[PDB]
Amino acid sequence: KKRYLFRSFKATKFFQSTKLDWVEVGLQVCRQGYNMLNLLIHRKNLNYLHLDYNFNLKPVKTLTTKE
Amino acid sequence: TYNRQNWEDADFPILCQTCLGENPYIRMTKEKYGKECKICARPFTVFRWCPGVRMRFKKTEVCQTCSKLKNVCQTCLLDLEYGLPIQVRDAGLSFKDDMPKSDVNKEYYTQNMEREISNSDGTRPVGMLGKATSTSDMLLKLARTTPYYKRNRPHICSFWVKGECKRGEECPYRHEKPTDPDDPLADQNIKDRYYGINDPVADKLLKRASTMPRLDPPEDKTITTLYVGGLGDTITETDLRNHFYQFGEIRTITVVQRQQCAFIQFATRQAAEVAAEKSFNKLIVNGRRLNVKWG
Amino acid sequence: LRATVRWDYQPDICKDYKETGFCGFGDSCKFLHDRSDYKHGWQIERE
Amino acid sequence: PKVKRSRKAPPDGWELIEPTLDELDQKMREAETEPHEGKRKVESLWPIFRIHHQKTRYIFDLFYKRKAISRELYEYCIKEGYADKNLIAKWKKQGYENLCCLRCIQTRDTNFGTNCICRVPKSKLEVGRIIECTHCGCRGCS
Amino acid sequence: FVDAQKEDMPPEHVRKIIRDHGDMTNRKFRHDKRVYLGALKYMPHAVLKLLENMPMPWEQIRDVPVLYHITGAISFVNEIPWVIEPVYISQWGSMWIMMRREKRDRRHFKRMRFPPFDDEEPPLDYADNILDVEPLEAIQLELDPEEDA
RNA sequence: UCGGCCUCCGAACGGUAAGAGCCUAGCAUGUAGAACUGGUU
Ligand SMILES: [Zn+2]
Ligand SMILES: [Zn+2]
Ligand SMILES: [Zn+2]
Ligand SMILES: [Zn+2]
Ligand SMILES: [Zn+2]
Ligand SMILES: [Zn+2]
Ligand SMILES: [Zn+2]
Repeated sequence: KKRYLFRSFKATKFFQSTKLDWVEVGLQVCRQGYNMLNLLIHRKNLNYLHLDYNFNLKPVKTLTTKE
Repeated sequence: TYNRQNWEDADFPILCQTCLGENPYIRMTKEKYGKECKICARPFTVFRWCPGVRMRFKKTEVCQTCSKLKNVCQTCLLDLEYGLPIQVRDAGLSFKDDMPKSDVNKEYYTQNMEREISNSDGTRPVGMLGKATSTSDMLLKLARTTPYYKRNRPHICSFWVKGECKRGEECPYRHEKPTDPDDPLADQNIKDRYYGINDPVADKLLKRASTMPRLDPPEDKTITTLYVGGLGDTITETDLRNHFYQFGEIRTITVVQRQQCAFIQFATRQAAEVAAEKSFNKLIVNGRRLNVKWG
Repeated sequence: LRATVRWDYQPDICKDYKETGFCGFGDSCKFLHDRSDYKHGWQIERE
Repeated sequence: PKVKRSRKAPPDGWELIEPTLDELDQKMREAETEPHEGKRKVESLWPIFRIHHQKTRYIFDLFYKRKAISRELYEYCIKEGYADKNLIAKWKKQGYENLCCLRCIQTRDTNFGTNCICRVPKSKLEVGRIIECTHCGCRGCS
Repeated sequence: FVDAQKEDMPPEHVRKIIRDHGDMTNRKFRHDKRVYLGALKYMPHAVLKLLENMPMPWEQIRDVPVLYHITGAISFVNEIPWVIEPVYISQWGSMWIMMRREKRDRRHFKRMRFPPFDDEEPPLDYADNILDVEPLEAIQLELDPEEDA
């Protein structure tokens, strides 16, 4: 069966469509991915870790064994 | 390790007449597992609708198992038959039912009652309805008859309280002054309203119902002769005899239109007390309402 | 004026040697044996 | 200004219509640079559609209500993003002449599968109250 | 109308939505936060659809149809790159010719550094930096007007 | 006037205890509800 995913997304009310320059789209994808990896980190309450911008995971301070 | 509360997924929500609104054509929205129950904390099928024109978009709060257990509305948390708080109905009928407060015991008890209901016919508020056969003691005196739509009124605009509602007349929230925050009527815990513990609305209605002596009578020094006013020439001694025949044997039944009083006396003290309590501003015979007092 | 440096963020010091002066592993310690309170590079760059 | 994707010669009547769109574009830049703090979540997208609507209306006012511009430059202004083709095609219908947005007649966007209530005519409002559309800020576009 | 299809709205709408929700720090956009986590389940697909539609070296600016979430949580490229095979092979052959000519003729080819931006340099806004600047030239082998007519 | 055959390739856990609770963060909800006084021996 075919089961087109993007047509199923476009059938709902939570998705919209437009036309866009590709560089803006790539910047949007990178910004969205960085923002939500920070959201996952803050969801797990790991405030002593830090994501870069170039997606380099680093701790802020020295870690205890529980951290 | 394989016990957990099952998710209650069902259609056809159980609501009051007042919260349902007044239009016969209602547009209705359903989420399968949208929110959690406000009491038993299980996920349940969430129903949301607008009851009318300028209402609040009321939605269901408690699950169907809790509402079928206590025979209340899913939104108003008031009784389906009478429109009263469940503390008032428990004071009227029975207060020995109770429910656990700790979350594991509450989930276990709710799972047991859910399994009991699912092993039953499906729509029955356990044996408590079997304890609810005796009625009209005093709860019918203060029960509402008209649909009180003012609790479907929209919320107070908090920006207008600070005087910054820039929407103006476009704002659907109420641009009026709120209630007094110092008033103890404004606390209103939802779990306290469900469990019937120290609800101030229930205390205020119990104080209001206690100040109405609709079943007191006994204003005579061991005399069974009581006078029912408001009868007049419309109600005769035949209606008084038919009312006193349910109590057994009546010593004397008469009606006088000069004072518009029906004199009723019984040979038994309990039958005369029941006849005085039934005719104390609650009896209507032949189009005439009677209020029982000393005569 | 950004001068970010990709550090190695695993300071492999023996915590038993660092605040006691004695390690139960001895010469078979996985980490290095040193007792000092100097700040790391990421702690300096964060401050 | 706007970087042209065609990279060819613009058509003949461009030079007397290009400043107005340009300052309309500057208005669009204001709609991209307003601070979102204070209004609402849905209020900050309210001017943008309207500004776009205004832009499309201007090209509509050059081509059908006045017939004062060529066909190929109208196609060029469609292809350069200055006008919406679908909004223009909805505007040529009978009952949809002052349509606020294409989103606001989309029957898949509402809960009950209906239109918005700014498509309801004002004589059949029957509820009172000042109505402003949550999608686009419209107040009775029918 | 029996039914109306979903049409396209201007890119300033999604540009304003991505301009808001800035690093999810505001309390106004709290309710979208859970939705912003749900894109772990679908950004491998967004990476695939974005990276298959990267512009060719003879293109300066390529515009794509974009299907995006209403809260700006995700942005898929909703197209498949279809090409005619002899045109594509001839375009890459012309690319090969100008690359060989450029490496023969340039005195000092310099590689661009990697990564192009630092780890604390914030990602550039498209409207403030890229939307209002003229793009540079593509590769684009010039053709004979007589022979390659 | 007589030959070509060319594996690899790095990361995690495995070590720098565990519990505890006092104020503290982050994060969830945008809620259900305000009923009040009248009859003759
Ligand atoms: Zn109700
Ligand atoms: Zn429940
Ligand atoms: Zn207001
Ligand atoms: Zn050691
Ligand atoms: Zn609209
Ligand atoms: Zn509308
Ligand atoms: Zn409209």
